[PDB]
Parts: sequence; structure tokens; C-alpha cells
Amino acid sequence: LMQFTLPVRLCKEIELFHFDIGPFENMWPGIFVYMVHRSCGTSCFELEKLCRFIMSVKKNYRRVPYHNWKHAVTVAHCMYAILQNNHTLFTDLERKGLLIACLCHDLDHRGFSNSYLQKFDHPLAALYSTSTMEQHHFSQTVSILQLEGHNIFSTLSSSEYEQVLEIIRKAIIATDLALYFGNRKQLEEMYQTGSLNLNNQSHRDRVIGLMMTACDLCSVTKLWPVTKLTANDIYAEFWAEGDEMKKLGIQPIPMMDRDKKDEVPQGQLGFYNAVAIPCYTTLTQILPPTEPLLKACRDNLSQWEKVIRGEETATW
Ligand SMILES: CC(=O)Nc1cccc(OCCCOc2ncnc3scc(-c4ccc(F)cc4)c23)c1
Ligand SMILES: [Zn+2]
Repeated sequence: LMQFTLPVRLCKEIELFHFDIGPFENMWPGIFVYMVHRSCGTSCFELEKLCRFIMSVKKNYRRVPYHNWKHAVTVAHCMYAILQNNHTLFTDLERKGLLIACLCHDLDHRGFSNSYLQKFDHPLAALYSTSTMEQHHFSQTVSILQLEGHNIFSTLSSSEYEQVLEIIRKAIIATDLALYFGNRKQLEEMYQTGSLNLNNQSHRDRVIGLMMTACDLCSVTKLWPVTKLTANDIYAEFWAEGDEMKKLGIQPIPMMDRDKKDEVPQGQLGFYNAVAIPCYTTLTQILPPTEPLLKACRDNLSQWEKVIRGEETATW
């Protein structure tokens, strides 16, 4: 049988949460196939159909500084590290579904938030009033699955197929950060009152939603030099959206204003405190083997504090 392999440094480092997939774009499909085979087995997909699916997904990602193909594969790797560190918790269907959801979660992203679509009066905002881009990303995912030769789920019953596309739909909708706050608040209550039950489908959903936020934000869990350079890509998108807000005659929030770069360090502190730390804290309480994400997140907050106090500087 045909079992994908990696050079020794990659074969080992890929098991770690802080793995960087590197600058060689033509290696990323091989990295993804490798992760699926070790996460779900050589059986769970027809390799011809998989590679065809991957290459069409790649084609429907755009040339944007942050929400691109590299990000898709990076987010899938985080989900792979979480699945491999908790191999006993997830069904055969959830493992298959979640690596696909991660690869597809940002399909056809143009570097703009839901707010900008609503202020621009984009057509997708008429089709879907909430989680605008995220419902688009999912309907893109369904389209690629319905292309001739791309149905990587072709061997499932009508029943399992519907279950796997409901896992993918909810997984992709949960990457809407507006939904994250309430989702994590409810999980924190259910954990502390001891009512959280992984056998309750409704509880599993919320838990899978937190994992998707954790994987989506995973650039804050890398080593500082990777985190620091990804920050330049994130703000490159943010500043372009701020410029497009000014063209509609709207003053953008300061974090989207390229005239307020000075405020980024303090902005990153807010983000680590209000979003990142709480996210990996709750994920670690529910899934203890995910502690390294929280630890790497705390290390980077401590690096942004160093930047504020002038003992360290980011050029951007
Ligand atoms: C105090 C406070 O609440 N701050 C606060 C709250 C809410 C969002 C907020 O964004 C701060 C901008 C830095 O954003 C980021 N900063 C570092 N890493 C990453 S990885 C993904 C994002 C990312 C995050 C939000 C997106 F909409 C789009 C991508 C991101 C900051
Ligand atoms: Zn994403």
C-alpha cells in the first residue's frame, strides 16, 4: 500500500502543536494527505479523489495576505495535532469531517469581514444576514464536493454523508468569531457546574466549535518569530479593509487604520486577554492534552508585553 512519508525533521516536528508548514507551497498537499492517513487511515479516502479535492480547494483560495491557502493548511495541522493528542474522544466521522472543515473553512475569502460586506451592501449579505462569509465558505465547500470525481465521501450511506456535512457545516459556521464569545461562555459554565457531557450531541457541537476557534487562531500558539511575522499578514488585510471603509465614507475602528500602527502592541494585548487566552484556557479544561497551545499562547503574550516596554520591537 502507498503510505506518504516526510523528511525526518518534518516527520517528527509535524506531531507538535507549534509546527510551521514552511515556505514550499508544493509540499502542502503532501503534508495534508499525510495528516489524514495518520488521523483517519489510508482507507477512509480514495487517494485519486482526495488529491483532486485538495487541488480544487487550493484553486478556490485567493491571493490575500492572511486568509489564504497556507492558512487553510496551518489550521488543518492544528486540528490534526488536537485529534492525535485525544485519539480516543472522536468518532471516525468527526476525524474525517473536521480536517476537511479546516481545509475548507476560508474558501474564497477576499480579506474582508462580515461588517464590511454589510456596510458595502454586498449581495452575500442579502443571501445570509448572519455569519455571511462563513455560510459562503460552506456553500463553496458543498460545490467542490459535487464536481465530477471530487466526492471523497462517495462510500458513505445517505445517512453518514448527511451527518458528515452537518459536522462540516457547524464546524465552518463556528469560525465566525462573533459566535465564539457566547459559545466559550456556555462551555465555561457547563464545565464549572460539572454538567458538560461529551455524550450530548449539543455539547459535542459546542466543543467542536471551540476546537475550530482554537485551530483558526493557532498563529498565536507558534514560536515568537512565526507569530511576529504572521501579525504583519493579519494587519496587511486589516489595513486594506480600513482603507475600503474610508472609501465608503466611514472611519474604521483603530485596529483597521494604517494611520494608527503605533497602537498594535496594545491591540495584541487586548486580543490575547479578551480572545486567545480564554479560548485555549477553556479548551485545556475540556481537553487536557491541548495544554501546549495555552502555554505557547501565554509565551507570545509575554513577548508582546516585552514589545510595549521597548525591550523588544516588531518592524511593521
Ligand atoms: C480588547 C479586545 O477585545 N480586543 C479584540 C477583540 C476582538 C477582536 C480583536 O482583534 C485584534 C486584531 C488582531 O487579530 C489577530 N491578532 C493576532 N492573531 C490573530 S489570528 C486571527 C486573528 C484575527 C482576529 C480577528 C479577526 F477579525 C480576524 C483575524 C488575529 C481584538
Ligand atoms: Zn481561518
